[PDB]
Amino acid sequence: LHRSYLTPGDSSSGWTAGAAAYYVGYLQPRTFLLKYNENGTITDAVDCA
Amino acid sequence: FRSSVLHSTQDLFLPFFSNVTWFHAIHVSGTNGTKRFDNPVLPFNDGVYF
Amino acid sequence: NFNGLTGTGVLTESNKKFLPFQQFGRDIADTTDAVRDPQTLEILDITPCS
Repeated sequence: LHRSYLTPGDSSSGWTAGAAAYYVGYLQPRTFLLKYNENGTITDAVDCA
Repeated sequence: FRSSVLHSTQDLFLPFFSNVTWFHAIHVSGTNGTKRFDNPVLPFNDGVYF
Repeated sequence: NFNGLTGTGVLTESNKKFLPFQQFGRDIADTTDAVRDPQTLEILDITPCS
């Protein structure tokens, strides 16, 4: 979070554009048809639900 | 390893086109002056796409 | 019997550039084909024992 220094005048309202945003989703028991490539990498998936 | 095959697996994956909780967290200099951010505790049901 | 992949077969040289993290190597009909050398990084595809 960096208390460090706040430099009043430029960040008076906290922030305007945005520093970062972390996403937290939740995994669910799902059936995934995985398509493997000739190199062994997954290119696309399909969820039945 | 699997070379150009189709495989079906039953595990815990993130469903497509769902609702993910973007949580913006950073120093927030308040109008009064007290600095805060977005900070609670997020539960870990059985997995997290962080 | 490599790292526990017990089986009989002819171990030949393979063009199976495995993604850098796998080891078992199976098929669609779930047959345990290519296996990576536990010691070195060589991949020998197995075949039926004639």
